[PDB]
Amino acid sequence: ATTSASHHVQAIIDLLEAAPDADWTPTQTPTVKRYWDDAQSERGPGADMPAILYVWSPTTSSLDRFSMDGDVFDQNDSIEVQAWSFDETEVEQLQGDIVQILSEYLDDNEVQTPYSDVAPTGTNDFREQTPARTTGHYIMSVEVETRGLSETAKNA
Amino acid sequence: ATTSASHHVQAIIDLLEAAPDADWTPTQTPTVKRYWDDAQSERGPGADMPAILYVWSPTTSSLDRFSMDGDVFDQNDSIEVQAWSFDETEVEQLQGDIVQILSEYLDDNEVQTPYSDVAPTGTNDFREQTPARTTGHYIMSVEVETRGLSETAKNA
Amino acid sequence: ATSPEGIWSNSGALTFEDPADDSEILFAGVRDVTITPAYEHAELYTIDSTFRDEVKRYEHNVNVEITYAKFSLEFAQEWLGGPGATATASQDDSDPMKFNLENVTPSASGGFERTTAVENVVFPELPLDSATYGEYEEYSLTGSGRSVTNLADTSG
Amino acid sequence: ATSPEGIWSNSGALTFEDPADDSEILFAGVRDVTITPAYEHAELYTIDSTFRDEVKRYEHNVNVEITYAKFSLEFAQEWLGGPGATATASQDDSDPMKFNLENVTPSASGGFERTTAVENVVFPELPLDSATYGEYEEYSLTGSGRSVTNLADTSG
Amino acid sequence: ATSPEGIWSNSGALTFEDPADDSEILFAGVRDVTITPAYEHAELYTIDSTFRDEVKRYEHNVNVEITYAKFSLEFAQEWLGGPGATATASQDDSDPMKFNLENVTPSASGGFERTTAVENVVFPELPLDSATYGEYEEYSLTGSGRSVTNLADTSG
Amino acid sequence: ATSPEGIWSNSGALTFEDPADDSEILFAGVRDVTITPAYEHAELYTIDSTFRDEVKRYEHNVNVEITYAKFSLEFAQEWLGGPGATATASQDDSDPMKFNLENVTPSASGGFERTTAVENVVFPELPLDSATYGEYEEYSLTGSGRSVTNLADTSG
Amino acid sequence: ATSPEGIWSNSGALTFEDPADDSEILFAGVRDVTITPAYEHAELYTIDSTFRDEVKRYEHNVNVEITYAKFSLEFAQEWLGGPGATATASQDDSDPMKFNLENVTPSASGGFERTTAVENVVFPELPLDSATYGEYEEYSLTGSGRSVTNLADTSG
Amino acid sequence: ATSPEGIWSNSGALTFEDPADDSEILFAGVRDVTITPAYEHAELYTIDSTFRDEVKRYEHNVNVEITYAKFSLEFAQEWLGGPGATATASQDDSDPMKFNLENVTPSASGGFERTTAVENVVFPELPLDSATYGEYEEYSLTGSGRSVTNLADTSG
Amino acid sequence: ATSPEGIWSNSGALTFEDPADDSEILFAGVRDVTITPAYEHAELYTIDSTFRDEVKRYEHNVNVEITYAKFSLEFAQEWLGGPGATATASQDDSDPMKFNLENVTPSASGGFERTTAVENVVFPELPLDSATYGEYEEYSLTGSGRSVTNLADTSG
Amino acid sequence: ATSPEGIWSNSGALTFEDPADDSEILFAGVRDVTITPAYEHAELYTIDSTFRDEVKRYEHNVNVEITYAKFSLEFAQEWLGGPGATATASQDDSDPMKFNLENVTPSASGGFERTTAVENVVFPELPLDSATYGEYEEYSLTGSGRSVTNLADTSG
Repeated sequence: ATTSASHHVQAIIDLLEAAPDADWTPTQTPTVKRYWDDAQSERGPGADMPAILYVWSPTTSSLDRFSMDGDVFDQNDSIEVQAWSFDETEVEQLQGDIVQILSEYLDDNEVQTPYSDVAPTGTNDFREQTPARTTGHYIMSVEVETRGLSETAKNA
Repeated sequence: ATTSASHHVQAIIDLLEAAPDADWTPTQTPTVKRYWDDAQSERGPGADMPAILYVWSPTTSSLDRFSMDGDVFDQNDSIEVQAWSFDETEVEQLQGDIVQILSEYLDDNEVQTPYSDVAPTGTNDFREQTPARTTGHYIMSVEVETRGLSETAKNA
Repeated sequence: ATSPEGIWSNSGALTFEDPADDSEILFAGVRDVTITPAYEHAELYTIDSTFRDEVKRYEHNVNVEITYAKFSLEFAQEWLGGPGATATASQDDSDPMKFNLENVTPSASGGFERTTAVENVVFPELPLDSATYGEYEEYSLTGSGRSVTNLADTSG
Repeated sequence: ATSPEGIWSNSGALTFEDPADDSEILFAGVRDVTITPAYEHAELYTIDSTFRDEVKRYEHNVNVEITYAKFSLEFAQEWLGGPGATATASQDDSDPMKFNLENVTPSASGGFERTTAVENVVFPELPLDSATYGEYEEYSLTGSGRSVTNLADTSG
Repeated sequence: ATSPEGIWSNSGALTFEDPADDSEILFAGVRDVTITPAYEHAELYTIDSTFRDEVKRYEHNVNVEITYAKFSLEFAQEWLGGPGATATASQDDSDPMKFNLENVTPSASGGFERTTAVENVVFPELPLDSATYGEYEEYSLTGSGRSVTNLADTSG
Repeated sequence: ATSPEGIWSNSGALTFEDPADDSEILFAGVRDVTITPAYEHAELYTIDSTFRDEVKRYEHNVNVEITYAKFSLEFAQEWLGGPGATATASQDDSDPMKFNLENVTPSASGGFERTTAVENVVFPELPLDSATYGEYEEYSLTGSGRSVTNLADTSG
Repeated sequence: ATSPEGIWSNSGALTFEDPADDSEILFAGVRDVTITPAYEHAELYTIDSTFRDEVKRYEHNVNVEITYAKFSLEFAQEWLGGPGATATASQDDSDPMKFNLENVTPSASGGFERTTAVENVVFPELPLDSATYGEYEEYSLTGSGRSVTNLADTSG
Repeated sequence: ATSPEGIWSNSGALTFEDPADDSEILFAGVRDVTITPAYEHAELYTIDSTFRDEVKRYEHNVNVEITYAKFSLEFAQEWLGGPGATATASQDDSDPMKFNLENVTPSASGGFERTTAVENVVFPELPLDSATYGEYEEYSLTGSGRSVTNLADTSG
Repeated sequence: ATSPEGIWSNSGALTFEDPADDSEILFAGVRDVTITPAYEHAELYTIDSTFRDEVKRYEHNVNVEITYAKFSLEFAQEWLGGPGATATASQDDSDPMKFNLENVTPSASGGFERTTAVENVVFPELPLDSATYGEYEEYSLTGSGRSVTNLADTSG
Repeated sequence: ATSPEGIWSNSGALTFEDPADDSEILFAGVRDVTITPAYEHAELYTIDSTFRDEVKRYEHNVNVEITYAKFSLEFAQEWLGGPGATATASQDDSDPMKFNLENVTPSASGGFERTTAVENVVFPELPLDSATYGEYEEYSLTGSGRSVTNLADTSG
């Protein structure tokens, strides 16, 4: 229903973009991007623009055998979402928001999503890394896992 | 039947080359190569040419003892197939294609392949590595494993 | 008939009911749910033949076993109180509390929706406390239903 | 003669049939399958000798054990219904459902293909729900076939 | 009603009382605590139906099991002494020491506080020394309470 | 006498014979082989002494247990058929198939070569299928021989 | 009364004594020491009530399980010799050697000092040799004493 | 007195003797060796007291258990042959082979040398083949000695 | 003729009738039902021969014994009242209550339906209360019927 | 009429009364209770027929037997005393104490409440003491009532 994309990165982008404006804590809705939409020196928002979310798959998706039928793979998909802002409290609100938004869908039997399960499974803070002299991006992130049965065309 | 290849790398090349022009998602059938067929400065397709798949064996193949008789090895092999294109949608579609191509043969009895099992076991996305500022190849891959009973010389 | 399909566990909603009223008894937070109809089997053999002459079934019940992690004060006080009452202390009477129990579970693809219902489940023992330091409490139930009252596809 | 040979488990195609109409009962997604013809053995010893004097066999049965991961509604409604019927609830009657089981499996080399077939398999207990949080459901059967009706090479 | 809720084990406060004078017997440092009211169940079955015809309960007791790490001389000298007395050696008499046990535990959310209270707990065996080199001593109790005197929300 | 020495398991060659003809029954691909002569022991004690007065042996047999991984269609059809016949289906008769069994094993340094021979091994139960998904089938036998007919150094 | 407190195992000193003399029998090198007073419990139930009418204790003993790593030639020769003698061989007589046992253990903070004394400990079986290649020998004792003669705070 | 001391397992020298001619039977390659003199204990209790009134020992034996990795034809052909004979096949007679067993072991410091000797050890079962692919053979014995003929320090 | 066949006990329906009306008497819940027509036999022997000269029948009766677990007031009050009367207390009169009895059973494979009918069964004693702690009341009747009035296949 | 129903033994409520006063005699703690009205039957047979010609009742009594675990001084002292008197010693007189007896039980599903009453029960022997080691004293009575004075449904 809400996504039906062929790949997890676009699926999570479609879930984050589908979110109501009322379900973001800040004054304005963030902008959602594939991590490779932006060049590194441009990465993160500028001042007087809303915060930016970068989404990608950081590690290998598993394709486990489900049965002796060979009819589906138990597919486990890995994602990370980074929140970038100049506001050290906005990145924290975005982390809270992303965990909330993606805590819908948690056990879709492929209802909204093309998956059995989309879940936040961990979160990182990187605010310690932004140096204090220069204005610069604070960064925080959500780690997401995603599971489903994916067809094999073995049985025609 | 479809390969009779002497080694796993050539076997997976043969399986990908045996795919009908109907079973690829793009308009043009990709070109299949060994990773060592092209030098680095010219690896990946040029513009106005079909996308490229590079095949090689990235890690140690294992020869477990099958039984006390010593007549055969339980051979387990590993392969990576990387897809290179300038089109981020095309590498995604190629990854899905390689998975649903190499999911034929999932449980052969040395019928098509010379193996008991050829399986996609994982998938990698590397699109986040491509700098956005330049034109440049996106890369995605399928990791595929292969298992079979491989004859010894012991009993002549 | 309906194609067999895998099932994502968490999609299953379990509910307990008072058989006097069909009212719900609040219960939540399951981690395992095993429901297993059984009969005793008697096989006939005689000096005529080494093969079984006949087989027959008797002593029907349904094994119900549950692991869960949300404590229910209503469910416990029902189990103490026995049929048609609640109690804050052990009751010196001969009747166990009988629960109707229903589990509704969408298939992985939504291909069907299994509704299982069990009449007159009773539990020989009830954990009230199940503490381990540095963890949340987790509780195990074993019980026995009289029969399965429904096992049907309830999709559409 | 036919040379002894290894067997890749996944190559086996398992089916159940109704022994009345010879119709297939839909079942799928096995993970383990054990079929074991057995007899009770009785041994004669006497004061004449410390060695066994005679041995004889009686009570033939075939132990059938299956682990499976795709739920079949038809299989369960057959089991509930008993011979020549299907039901949506426990039946108060003495006849268990009897399934014919056939399993056909090529050699790893393709050098033979055993067909194993078992008459009048019955299951004392049937798992209806077998849910564990964060996993797909998995189910076990244990049952007794009357005898092996076929064990031969069906290749060629 | 009161909503079902998770429980953090460590929030629980456990105490033993002498049932004569309602004085506390000093005990501390638990690691696991299990309290399980039980009954024996008798099920009636007869030739006229394969389903259970009646079920009844008898032999109430409460299983109490405790793991603990702080030794108490008072608890042990009570257990040796038997009812209404303390002793520094085994007593040759037929009355075991009977403890009232009370465990008071908040919900993880603070939404309720279950008090569980058990009369006349007796322990068949008592660990006095339980040493293992390079560790602190740890002890286990198993015992039977007569009944639950209280199970209610004591919040507010 | 001959120096005791360690033994490399795989050096052992196991063979099965029809006792009617001394013809070989094709069997291969073992993983484990246990052959253990046994007797029951009766020890005599009386009021005159706390020490054993006598000890005696009776009920000789040889335990034979085998794990193996190459399926033999001949061996299975012999076990079905009983003495002096083969069958493709269970036989309704009282005689188990009796196998003569011999294991010949060179010592680690070639210092000796034991031949162990067991007469009239019978197996109460025979695995046919023994599937696990994503593995080759592995089979376990337990049986009992009447006596050891030979245990000697075969070397030179 | 004395505050309950944890105990560091190794601070416990264990000693054995000949009950004829109160002389020490040399023993050392314990790894585990479990001392557990026990009784058999008889609970009365009648048709009057589901609750226990009465409970009573009988058949007192103390379990004494010890694991140790220093072999004592005196302790073993006492156990052979029986009461009031030592022997270098099995004795054909009806009396087991009885050891008085005492364990003295300071509390973790020195808050108290447990002395536990057990009279007439006897051991049904004694390991003399307990070899494992590439380790020091380790010995397990199980025995039982008649009663606890002392359990007191020894401090000050 | 002699101070209790640790024992390095591998310093143990183990031997078997024929009790007729006092000749050694060749045995080697031990891995574990357990020697445990034991008695059955009978305890008297009566209505007079809850404490043990009397305890007595009877039915003495020595449990001997051995794990070993070097096969011996002499040991096996003695076990087959029975007292005062060797045989290359099972014997149909009632006398088990009786071995004297002696084990000698210095303490870790050389402060004593424990010599343990056991009369008339008998083994109910003997492993002849104990193969497992990719390993050397390992064998186990369990048997009963009549009594300990020696337990002393043989140093000096 | 009709083939012999097994009969499953639980398939039997037992009924009692008042021979004044052919009205049914409510009775239920059997567990055992034994019916045995019998005669006294007299054998003639004389000095002429060691073999039996003749044998003859007399004193026909049918032993009926039933165990059942559902109590019936109607059945008990008919037995109290005697022929053609129902009573709530012992009657001082000489006529016992005579019941007609019929038991109907399908054979295990439906080859026939055996109906046994017995006239004028009388029971010398009637268990009114048959209470045992922790069990349902189980009542055993023993009595003599006059004759078997029907024994036939009552199937289609 | 009223449907037959199970009865649960622990729902009994046996009471005794003095027939002189209708005063209750204190009695408690039953575990088994059998009440069986009976008559002697005489059957008539003659040369005319092998079947029974007549059957008649005589020598009516009610067998009462009770096993109980709480001793009663009143019950024993009434039995010693005889009718209308109480004694602390054996009385040398010919009149046995006659007890009226009543037992009441709800049926298992509450369909009826059976009351059984028996006049003039006498016990030929009374167990005063019934000590068995490690058990509560269990007492058995066997006696004969004159008649059943009542047997009815006493539910409202």
